[PDB]
Amino acid sequence: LYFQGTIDDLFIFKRKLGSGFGDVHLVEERSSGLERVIKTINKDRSQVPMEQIEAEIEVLKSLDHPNIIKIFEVFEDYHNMYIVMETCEGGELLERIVSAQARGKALSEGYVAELMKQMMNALAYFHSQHVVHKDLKPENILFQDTSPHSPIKIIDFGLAELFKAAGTALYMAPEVFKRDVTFKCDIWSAGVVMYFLLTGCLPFTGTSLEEVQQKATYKEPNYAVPLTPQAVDLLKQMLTKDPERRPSAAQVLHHEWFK
Amino acid sequence: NLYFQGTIDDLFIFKRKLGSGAFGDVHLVEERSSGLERVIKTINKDRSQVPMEQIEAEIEVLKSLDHPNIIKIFEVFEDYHNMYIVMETCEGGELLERIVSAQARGKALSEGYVAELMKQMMNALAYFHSQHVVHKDLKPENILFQDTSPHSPIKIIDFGALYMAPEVFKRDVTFKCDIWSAGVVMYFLLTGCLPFTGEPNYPLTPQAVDLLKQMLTKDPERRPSAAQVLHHEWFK
Amino acid sequence: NLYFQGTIDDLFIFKRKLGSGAFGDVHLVEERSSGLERVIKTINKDRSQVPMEQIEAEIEVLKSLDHPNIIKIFEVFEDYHNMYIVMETCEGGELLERIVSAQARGKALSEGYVAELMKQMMNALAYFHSQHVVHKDLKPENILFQDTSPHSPIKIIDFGLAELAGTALYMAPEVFKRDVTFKCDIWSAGVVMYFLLTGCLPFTGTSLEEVQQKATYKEPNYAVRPLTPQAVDLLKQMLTKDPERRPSAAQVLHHEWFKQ
Amino acid sequence: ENLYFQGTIDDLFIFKRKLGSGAFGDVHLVEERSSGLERVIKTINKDRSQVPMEQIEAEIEVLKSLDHPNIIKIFEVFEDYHNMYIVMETCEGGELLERIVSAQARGALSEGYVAELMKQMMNALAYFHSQHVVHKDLKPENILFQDTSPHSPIKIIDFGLAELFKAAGTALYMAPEVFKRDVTFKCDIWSAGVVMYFLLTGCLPFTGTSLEEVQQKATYKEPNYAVECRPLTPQAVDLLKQMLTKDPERRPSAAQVLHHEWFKQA
Amino acid sequence: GRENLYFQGTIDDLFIFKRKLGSGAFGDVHLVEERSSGLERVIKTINKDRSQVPMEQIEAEIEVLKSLDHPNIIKIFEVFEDYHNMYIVMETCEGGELLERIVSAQARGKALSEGYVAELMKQMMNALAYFHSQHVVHKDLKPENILFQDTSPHSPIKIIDFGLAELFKALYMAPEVFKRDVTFKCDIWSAGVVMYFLLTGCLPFTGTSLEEVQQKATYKPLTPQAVDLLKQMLTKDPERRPSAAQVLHHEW
Amino acid sequence: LYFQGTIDDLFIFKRKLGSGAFGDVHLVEERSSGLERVIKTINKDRSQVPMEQIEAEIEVLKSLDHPNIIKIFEVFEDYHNMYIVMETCEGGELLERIVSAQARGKALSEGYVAELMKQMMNALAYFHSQHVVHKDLKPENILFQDTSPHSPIKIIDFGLAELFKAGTALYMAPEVFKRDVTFKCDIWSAGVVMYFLLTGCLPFTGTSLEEVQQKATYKEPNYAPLTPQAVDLLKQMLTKDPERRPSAAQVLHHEWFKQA
Ligand SMILES: Nc1ncnc2c1ncn2[C@@H]1O[C@@H](COP(=O)(O)OP(=O)(O)NP(=O)(O)O)[C@@H](O)[C@H]1O
Ligand SMILES: Nc1ncnc2c1ncn2[C@@H]1O[C@@H](COP(=O)(O)OP(=O)(O)NP(=O)(O)O)[C@@H](O)[C@H]1O
Ligand SMILES: Nc1ncnc2c1ncn2[C@@H]1O[C@@H](COP(=O)(O)OP(=O)(O)NP(=O)(O)O)[C@@H](O)[C@H]1O
Ligand SMILES: Nc1ncnc2c1ncn2[C@@H]1O[C@@H](COP(=O)(O)OP(=O)(O)NP(=O)(O)O)[C@@H](O)[C@H]1O
Ligand SMILES: Nc1ncnc2c1ncn2[C@@H]1O[C@@H](COP(=O)(O)OP(=O)(O)NP(=O)(O)O)[C@@H](O)[C@H]1O
Ligand SMILES: Nc1ncnc2c1ncn2[C@@H]1O[C@@H](COP(=O)(O)OP(=O)(O)NP(=O)(O)O)[C@@H](O)[C@H]1O
Ligand SMILES: [Ca+2]
Ligand SMILES: [Ca+2]
Ligand SMILES: [Ca+2]
Ligand SMILES: [Mg+2]
Ligand SMILES: [Mg+2]
Ligand SMILES: [Mg+2]
Ligand SMILES: [Mg+2]
Ligand SMILES: [Mg+2]
Ligand SMILES: [Mg+2]
Repeated sequence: LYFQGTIDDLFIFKRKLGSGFGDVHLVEERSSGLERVIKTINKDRSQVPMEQIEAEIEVLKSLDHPNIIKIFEVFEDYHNMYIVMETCEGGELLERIVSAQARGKALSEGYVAELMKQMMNALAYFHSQHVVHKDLKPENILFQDTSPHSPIKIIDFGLAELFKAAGTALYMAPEVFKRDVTFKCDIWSAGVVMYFLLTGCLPFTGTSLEEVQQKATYKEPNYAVPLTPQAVDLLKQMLTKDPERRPSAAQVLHHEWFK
Repeated sequence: NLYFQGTIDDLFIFKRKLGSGAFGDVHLVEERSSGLERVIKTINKDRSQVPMEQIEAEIEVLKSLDHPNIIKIFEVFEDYHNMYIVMETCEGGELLERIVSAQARGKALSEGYVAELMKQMMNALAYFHSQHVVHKDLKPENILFQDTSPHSPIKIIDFGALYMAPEVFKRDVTFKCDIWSAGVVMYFLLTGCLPFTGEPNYPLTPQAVDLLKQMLTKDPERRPSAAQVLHHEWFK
Repeated sequence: NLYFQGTIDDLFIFKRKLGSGAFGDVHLVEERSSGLERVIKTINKDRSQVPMEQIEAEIEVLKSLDHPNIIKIFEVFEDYHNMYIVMETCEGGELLERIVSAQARGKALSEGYVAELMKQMMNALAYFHSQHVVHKDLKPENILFQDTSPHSPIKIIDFGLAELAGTALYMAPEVFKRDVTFKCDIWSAGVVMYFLLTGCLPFTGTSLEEVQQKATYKEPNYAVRPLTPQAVDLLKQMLTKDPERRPSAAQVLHHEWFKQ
Repeated sequence: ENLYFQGTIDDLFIFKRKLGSGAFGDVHLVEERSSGLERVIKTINKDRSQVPMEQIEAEIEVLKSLDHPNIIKIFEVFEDYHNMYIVMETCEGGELLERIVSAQARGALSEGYVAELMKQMMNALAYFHSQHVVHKDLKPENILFQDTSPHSPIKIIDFGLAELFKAAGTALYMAPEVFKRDVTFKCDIWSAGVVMYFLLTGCLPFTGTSLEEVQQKATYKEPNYAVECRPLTPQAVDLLKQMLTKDPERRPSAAQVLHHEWFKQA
Repeated sequence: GRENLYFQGTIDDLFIFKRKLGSGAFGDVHLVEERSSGLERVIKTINKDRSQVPMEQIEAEIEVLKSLDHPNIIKIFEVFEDYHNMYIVMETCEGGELLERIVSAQARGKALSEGYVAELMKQMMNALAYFHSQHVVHKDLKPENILFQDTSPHSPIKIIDFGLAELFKALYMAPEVFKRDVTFKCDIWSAGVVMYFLLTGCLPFTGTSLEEVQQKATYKPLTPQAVDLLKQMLTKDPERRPSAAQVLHHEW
Repeated sequence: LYFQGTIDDLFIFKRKLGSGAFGDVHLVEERSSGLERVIKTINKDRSQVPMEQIEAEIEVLKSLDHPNIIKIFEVFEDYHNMYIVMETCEGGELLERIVSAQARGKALSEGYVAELMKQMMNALAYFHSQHVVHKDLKPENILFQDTSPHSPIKIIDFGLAELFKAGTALYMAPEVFKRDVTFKCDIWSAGVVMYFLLTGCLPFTGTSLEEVQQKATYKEPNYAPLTPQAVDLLKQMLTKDPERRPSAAQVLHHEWFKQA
């Protein structure tokens, strides 16, 4: 199906939200006047054939879940692809964590449990659809609105391996460093988010990429510097260095901590 | 040109067939993204007698028609077999149904009511003429009410023998052709019947019968433009 | 009082003339600030035959009429030339069309349906009579439907302003003698009711004199279109020649007819 | 685990206007005091119950579960001591009959237009038959338009409750076998057939001065096709004959009707 | 079953329970979606097995709370009830707790305007004057029990969480409350404590124990006329403490 | 054009948002529509110039139609006051975004500031072409439409101070002190805002008005983690000589907007 015109005739590109590989834009649809977000994928950097990319995006679009970002339409011209998505208005999960440490307080186990409930439900769903996110972190989790009880929405599903420092590895499972990419790395990254939400600290910090990865590979994270036992138990489960013994998304949901 | 990942059925839910023309269907549709109601005129490329370039350029200009009394064309899509014109929904519907209504109910339409409808029609005509477009096929069934309200605006649809000017039979199709057709519409709206059935028999006010003679003047060259028609005293 | 920096044109976009009376014209408008549709009654102050203070007073009372069956007036503006009454818009249209359409289809309006209309009408009357307003010109052309649904509520429009056949078919006998009281509205409503249920006006003639004298002395035909005895009773009550003995709107509402 | 609202229906709903008095109880235009969204409520008196109230709730729950663009949406059902209140969406169209009568006045509804209504109708029937529901009372007065647009979709209302609660118009649409108390999903096909006939001809296929006259005509008489179906295509008449087949066993299902050539023609 | 209106189905047929917002002393609080409208609501579940009083008094007390129709009180639409629970269905607030704006201010380093706190106190005192004329004592006025309707800087407030603790089973407690004297004046005291907190960023009677705060509350940069109102509202004897309508008439 | 009642007949005054030298600001509900608005009340008695000049400056402000300028719907007037009726912004002042960043010790990215500056300079280009000098640009006179991170900005509070009757001095161009007021002073103020947004500091601080003036007139700001191109634009926008200071349209063409 071809459209008579270009993206500019379909959308008013209002502002650049970011860039990677390709820009992210706040957008208005010309026909309905409805606000959207467009992620532009420059097909230039495609170091893998577009057939495996067209398919991988096709399945991300099929992801229908209240805590996964909604993609409406995917458009393509000669140079680049345009992923048209719903707009989130409540900012990144990172802002809620940063505002917590700045205000000199903590996030409740109850509030965090509820947030993890939405997150793991999303992970359970897209893992069923055989998707691995590969880049889960607070800046890739958005609030739909600005209310305290705003639901969560996972964005920026990882496609980087198909386009080829210290801060990047902070959420990376130890096995990923050996190029073993499995859905179980999502569980690890989710667990790091959880640790971060509950303590205000990251479990494996460092001045370099190597420090982070060696620390995450061999050291158990500090638990002392104020969590409940059932919270720690689930964390110790989600942060098991060995992917084989790390639980799936469905089994995390069945933990005592969500009670 | 821009490619979409999927088909016309991936963008639209086709609800009901409103009609079938000589070169395609007209459907009530729902846009899946927004849940918004549109109508799609499907054009069968098979029935094209002229290279696609000419038919494509003719449509793109129509898409550009932005006037409160012309149908809004939102977007146009294409596959191997069809073109798809996505337009706004009118809930009125046909102006014909207003004539047929008064026709059966005895009384005729107010001169003041018809004056307002002609004003909208001519304002629309003057606009698309300045954009270098001839409609070719104006008739009460190609004019829709936007809603079910008694005071609803009209919207001209279906841009392309009872409404045909004498010039058109000799292949002389020009911007004046629409004026004749509109003059025939105005006659039908005021009298209750068509002017040339099978020179016209005429009751109406003096200032009104003067306009019908002007608009339905048999020579295209002497026929007034829509812009000058709107300057007539019958509107005042 | 307040002044606006501009004109009614800076404030409203006049879309279409809906009609034209003796006092002025009626327009479908759009408010520039909201894009919201209104209808404006323009009143040419030239045609005032009474001091303009009394006209401002009546219109002010009309604006305060807040009821689900009386047209809502939002604001009144005025030029050196005109008064501008800013009203909500009905998608309607007139009640007359509902009657006319029934004659064409040959299908008489059910009492159950007319009961509901009369219930809304009489409620509106009970309310605006409560506020010392006499409409003076009730008839099917002056009652609009809010929307196009079979069950649309009604809105009474065009409260009378005679301070600046046809209407005569709905006129109370005592109005011809220049006795205007809230009772004349009850009469008009009765004529509406009769018209609704029978598809006929009760007092018909070829002259204004013929109509007036029939209204004053003739008893209407109650057997045309079979009416229930309770409907007939109420009609007779509402169409009683003597205003002093004609019931109030509040009283009409308590009739046994509105129980079926 | 019975749930109760603290108050009465009157605390929950303002009753604005009586729409009418149905075969089982009144119908009202209604406003929710909370929202305050418009609804219509059907009030059925439990006095009239012919079966245990537990069983009526079960059968009403099945009707509530019916989710289709051409089936009236029931939001909630409440009860007090005397009444059951069915809370449903408001249609603004209103009755299919009104459109038939208007065509009879103007001179009749075109085959193309009626083809689209029947599509929506039979789709709805295929759906609710698959949910094991028999309507039993299909007729133009029991089919509503959502709005007054020429192209408004329809909504089937007033599903029959005759076996739950204790007319002359319904007789005109009633299949031969239901007179003999054999009531299956095929009786809805007949009724839809009678509606189709009426939409296309402006005439009912079977008329009489008495109930018995109507019954026997429906049972044995072939409709006056030659006189009444003059403007109709042969494939339309073929489908009418199929839907108005006397023996229900040979009558087609809603699914099969939907495969008829008439729908594929125009 | 107390002659209430019967619903065909359960609370799950009416509502999608989306998110748990908190766990109270005798029930939960949920973010909820009404199935029929798709409208968002908040439900307070009350566990009936936790009551220490006949269920009639509970229903009657919630009844008048439901009758509270004011721009600065939380709107209750309906109350439902099964065998185990009551479900208080209320409107959704989206701006968070008043406590947030106080915690956020002291962290940034600045203090809130007199003008801002006055307008907020005006909305609050208007709400009290209203529900006092309806013979309701809140009993638990505090920054976490006052929400902003929306997230705008000029958002109105809604009072939530009217006290009900006594029917079941210190910083804002009036002195007479420690001695079982529960009166509408105690809301006035609480309101005064919130105001002091809004204007200073400190709680007027701060301690680390009940007996520590109870004794200090019993005997212990803001403009003069602001302190004048604070002193009136924080009068130890409820008899000499002004009403809500009286506080409104203050020059501040 | 005259309105029937008074200002309280068409607006409900909900909340007082602030107070100025020549009036107040209120959050308001419109009675007809129920729509939220903001009303700026101008006290007429506090005027220093003829009333006609104020009427006229306000008129052209209302003509300002731009996605990044506060929309004025209408202006009303009684004997005591003028009433500017505006759209509502929900996102708070821009100053709050800067104050919040200093509290988190973090810095507003150049990419975020570039977009913000793009919108602002676009608004400046527009209203400068309409012969309007704002005269009082600063982060408290820039509001966010909504509370979302990516909310557009709306400039409010176009200066009128010299038509009536230090911290505004912090954004005041050197030539404004010498009573030379042109569109160039807006560029300076826009530069000061950009400086504030990028560094978390104001370029010229003073314990008194005299210190701020002299610093702004003769002293260079401390430019030392900004990119060379940011410093280049700041230096240009903060050029002492207005003659050599770039226009808003010129500023839009700068390289800094291209890279971020
Ligand atoms: N659907 C959306 N709705 C609202 N905001 C969004 C949406 N998607 C992304 N954003 C925001 O826009 C983003 C801009 O930067 P970002 O998305 O990090 O760049 P990127 O293209 O992911 N490259 P990198 O930084 O290498 O990951 C973040 O600020 C998101 O919060
Ligand atoms: N934009 C629109 N909104 C609503 N209805 C429309 C629109 N465009 C067309 N229609 C309706 O759909 C049409 C059906 O097809 P159309 O061909 O236009 O009519 P027709 O009587 O079939 N004439 P033809 O097909 O040329 O013989 C008419 O019923 C119109 O009223
Ligand atoms: N609020 C309204 N909404 C929609 N239509 C309206 C409204 N008020 C009036 N109208 C219509 O406009 C009217 C035109 O005037 P009409 O009443 O026909 O002539 P008149 O009564 O003799 N004198 P006047 O109406 O005062 O000009 C009728 O068409 C009404 O149906
Ligand atoms: N969901 C709905 N929305 C709108 N209207 C409805 C709805 N359900 C029913 N109605 C209307 O209310 C019905 C009233 O039932 P009906 O059996 O006609 O009562 P009645 O007054 O006895 N009429 P009749 O039987 O002709 O004498 C019909 O008029 C429907 O058009
Ligand atoms: N109407 C409402 N809209 C939005 N949020 C609400 C509403 N009512 C309550 N909340 C939030 O839900 C609450 C969670 O429960 P909370 O009020 O903290 O405990 P509680 O149930 O009152 N008992 P306690 O723990 O003793 O305070 C707080 O987060 C409120 O901000
Ligand atoms: N259109 C608007 N929408 C939302 N808030 C607004 C709007 N206009 C002004 N405000 C707010 O109201 C203001 C309070 O008054 P303020 O703007 O300080 O008065 P002023 O006219 O600037 N006089 P001064 O501050 O003494 O120079 C600020 O808090 C703004 O954030
Ligand atoms: Ca689209
Ligand atoms: Ca207004
Ligand atoms: Ca409800
Ligand atoms: Mg990202
Ligand atoms: Mg056509
Ligand atoms: Mg009139
Ligand atoms: Mg029925
Ligand atoms: Mg609480
Ligand atoms: Mg200011």
